[PDB]
Amino acid sequence: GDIQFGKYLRLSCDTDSETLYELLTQHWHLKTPNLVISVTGGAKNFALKPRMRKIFSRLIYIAQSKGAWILTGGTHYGLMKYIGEVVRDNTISENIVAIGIAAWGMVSNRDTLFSAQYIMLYILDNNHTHLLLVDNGCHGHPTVEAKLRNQLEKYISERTSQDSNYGGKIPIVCFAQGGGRETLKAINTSVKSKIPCVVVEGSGQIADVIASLVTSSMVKEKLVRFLPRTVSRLPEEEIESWIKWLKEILESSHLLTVIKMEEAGDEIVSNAISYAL
Amino acid sequence: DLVNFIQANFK
Amino acid sequence: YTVGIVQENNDQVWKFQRYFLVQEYCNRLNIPFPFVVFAYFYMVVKKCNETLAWEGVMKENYLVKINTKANDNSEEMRHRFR
Amino acid sequence: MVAFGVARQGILRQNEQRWRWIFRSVIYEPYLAMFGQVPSDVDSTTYLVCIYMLSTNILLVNLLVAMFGYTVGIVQENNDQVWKFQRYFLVQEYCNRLNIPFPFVVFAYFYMVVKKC
Amino acid sequence: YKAFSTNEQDKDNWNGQLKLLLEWNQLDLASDEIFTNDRRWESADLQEVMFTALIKDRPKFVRLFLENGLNLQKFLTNEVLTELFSTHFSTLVYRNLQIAKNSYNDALLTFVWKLVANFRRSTRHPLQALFIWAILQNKKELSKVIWEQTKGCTLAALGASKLLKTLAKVKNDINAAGESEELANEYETRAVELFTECYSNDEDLAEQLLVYSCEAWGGSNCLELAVEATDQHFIAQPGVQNFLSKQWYGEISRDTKNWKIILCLFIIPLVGCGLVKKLLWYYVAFFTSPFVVFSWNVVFYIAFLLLFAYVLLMDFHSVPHTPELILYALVFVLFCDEVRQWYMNGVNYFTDLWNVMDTLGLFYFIAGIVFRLHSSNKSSLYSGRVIFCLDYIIFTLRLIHIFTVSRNLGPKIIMLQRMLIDVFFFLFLFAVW
Amino acid sequence: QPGVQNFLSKQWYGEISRDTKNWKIILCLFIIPLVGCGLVKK
Ligand SMILES: CCCCCCCC(=O)OC[C@H](COP(=O)(O)O[C@@H]1[C@H](O)[C@H](O)[C@@H](OP(=O)(O)O)[C@H](OP(=O)(O)O)[C@H]1O)OC(=O)CCCCCCC
Ligand SMILES: [Ca+2]
Repeated sequence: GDIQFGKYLRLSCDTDSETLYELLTQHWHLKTPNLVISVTGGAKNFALKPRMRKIFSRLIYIAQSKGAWILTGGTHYGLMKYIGEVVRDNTISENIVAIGIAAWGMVSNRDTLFSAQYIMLYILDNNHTHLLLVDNGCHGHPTVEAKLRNQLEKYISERTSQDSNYGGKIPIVCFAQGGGRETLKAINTSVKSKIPCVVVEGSGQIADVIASLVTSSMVKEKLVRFLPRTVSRLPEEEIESWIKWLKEILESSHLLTVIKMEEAGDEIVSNAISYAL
Repeated sequence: DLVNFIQANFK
Repeated sequence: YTVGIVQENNDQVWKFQRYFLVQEYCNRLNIPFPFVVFAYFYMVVKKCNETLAWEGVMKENYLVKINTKANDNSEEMRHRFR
Repeated sequence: MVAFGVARQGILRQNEQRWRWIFRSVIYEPYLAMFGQVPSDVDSTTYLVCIYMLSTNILLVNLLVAMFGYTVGIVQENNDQVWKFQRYFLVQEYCNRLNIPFPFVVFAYFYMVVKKC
Repeated sequence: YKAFSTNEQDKDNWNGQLKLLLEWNQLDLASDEIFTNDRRWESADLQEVMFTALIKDRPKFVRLFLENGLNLQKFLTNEVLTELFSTHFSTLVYRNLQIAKNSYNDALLTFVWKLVANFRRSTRHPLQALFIWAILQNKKELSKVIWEQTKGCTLAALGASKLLKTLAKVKNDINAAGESEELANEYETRAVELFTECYSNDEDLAEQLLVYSCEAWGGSNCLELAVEATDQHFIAQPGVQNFLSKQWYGEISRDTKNWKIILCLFIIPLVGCGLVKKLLWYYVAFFTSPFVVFSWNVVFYIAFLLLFAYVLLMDFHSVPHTPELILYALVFVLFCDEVRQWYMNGVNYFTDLWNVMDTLGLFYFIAGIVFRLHSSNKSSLYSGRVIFCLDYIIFTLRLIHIFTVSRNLGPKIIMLQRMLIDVFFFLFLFAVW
Repeated sequence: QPGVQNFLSKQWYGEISRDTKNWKIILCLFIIPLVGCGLVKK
């Protein structure tokens, strides 16, 4: 049903990747010359620090300029609320789409639907226009939206469009400012696909760990100061996997790119994205 | 129409 | 003293004063004075959100602009060398 | 001055009915103002306005002060560049003009006219 | 801070560390040590510390709390604001406010005084009230921080500038007045620059913002506030002047040249003019334009002066008759115009100079009518017609004022305004001698 | 300078408090017994 205080759909995780893109392309809106994927959910709180106050603001303007889609979690809590925030202000000030994919079972309130309206267990940001709720298992605590997101990204990457000036397939860029939890797994899975080229922001997180890196012993010293509570509470069975995953990312450093907090020069985001592509 | 299409997406 | 006071600029004063003439006619009915008697009598008979968001949006850029000039005032990139 | 001239005419008498002398009478008020000849002394005998006349003079004098003020204001700014620009026209005019004095440029004008036709 | 954290007794309690780091002004250390940590902020823990930060004049910590996340509207309860104003409002500044209201009372100052008095006994617009609280005590940085959160930025800046100027006019103490004036200058510059940016971005939206009557910030829009405070710089800029021009010509499009419009005006039916189905719509738009109204009024005024001259000078005798009746109707409408302006603002009418010129002229006309109407004595008519003559002559001096619209001579005529006072003093001295 | 000029003003008005406006003082002066003026038992 539609959402208004705006469309939300509920689909199975096993659902085919193509059908999603076909529906979006055929009548809702025109073909996308660009796409951006943002990692989020590692920390519910998002700190509006001076560094983050500029990069995403420039990125959203770039997306509007290129007509790029933005793929975020879609919840009011976190970075996606500000990605939504800024998107709405751009419209207030040619059209920018914002797709948010979350877990259907992870949603506290679900209303069947003309269009059912709910006004304020995860809450959903109003700014994002389209919301996709994956339901592989009902009331399933574990998050499954990441798998469907990865499948959709893989399909879109293989999609071929003659438009624009990018050979064959349309461009894809993954922005990695959030750290740890689903962020590292998402980066690993995306890098597994050749087409995606990840980008790491300058914030203080495990993304900062990856930025600093560019065996297990070499990287063990890293992330200790950045995430003390995370490592201390994390069991050894989880810490070992966390440090194992970093090797896969560092194996292929050519695809990834680093945005350094230092450069005060404007449009750093554009330079980073263009270089990565 | 659109209503028929939407039903297919969920399956 | 006429010389003394004519030396200083006076155009800005007229620019401010021009407001009153424009304002007076907007309130006044758009009919010539000889026929505005009827308008006066008619008037006497009766007696007896989004823009704010755009402004906020405009203010955001203003703050960024005021800060970036001060940031760029520096002629050395001291933090790079440090 | 014209307005206060008609005011003075009204002061002089009450009745006006001569279409020929109406133009002449008001014309004399400027005449009185220019060379300072006024019948006001006789008019008062003929029969608040006295203060009004002084107020009129006070209002008038500010007028003459006005040119002094704005003449100063406009003479302050630089003017040499304006003359430097304007000097171009004088030079340009003579180049097109035949290099013969005006008393004898009639022949040159006639000669030029012949070619056109 | 270290000797405290190392002890570990209160290490689990971030609140104590934050409070200690707030007592001593160290924003950089506190932000890195506490805020960067991945700890939940329910926005209820921060309220207690935010209150003290507000009291103790810690603006940087207030900004840091706002950045890290705190709903100011939720925090600003009706209970907090009254305490804010009553105990933490300096008794010295309340003293200044009482004096300013008594001496230099103003349209916005009375509203501000009422608002302050309201929060001394017990929609809401709490943010604007807190901004006023900060501004009244010459807290520069705090006022700067709060101005950003305010919904109406340019309007709030203009209102703050006006209020600070009114406070500066007070003479109870020099330092506070000087500080208030200095802050008012900065707020005026902000109100100018922000509006310039807005107008550069969009014409129509900026114009809409200008005329936007507020929801009782001071009961007026930014244009009226700028006029009242005599913010000559704000009203003298390309954007505001262009907005005023777009109104002076009204429906008529600009840059059509004066002679083209005047030729149509003197010749009524013409169709060769450009302006921003039904042919009557063109004529309606042309007629309703204020510029055409001003020109037509000038022409009618010239005709009225000629008729007044003819009646006064020529064939003014005994019963007034039709020439009088027709003449006097116009002067009566002239009185009703001044009555309308009095109704609009009597005080501003008294302030105006041309208005006083108008009043004295209409009074003289009534005085002239008085003598002839009653006709008790034959000689009284002859003695009184001079009053009518003086009425005629005075009206012409007012006629002169219309020459300011062209602006080719407007600076000169406006100069003569302040010239006349100097001349009158400087001539009264000579007259006494 | 502001300080010296303010000191001189604080003497010119003397006991009378400033910013009371001239007309208010003059009205009392021409009318001797008035009590509606503000200045810095008996
Ligand atoms: C007839 C008796 C005596 C007449 C003398 C009376 C003299 C008198 O009253 O003003 C003359 C006026 C001249 O108009 P004028 O062209 O100078 O107006 C300005 C001028 O056009 C400038 O060029 C404009 O740009 P800028 O400023 O340069 O940047 C400016 O605004 P904008 O274009 O920028 O927006 C204009 O304001 O013409 C009238 O019709 C007025 C109605 C008078 C009614 C006359 C009816 C015949
Ligand atoms: Ca009037």
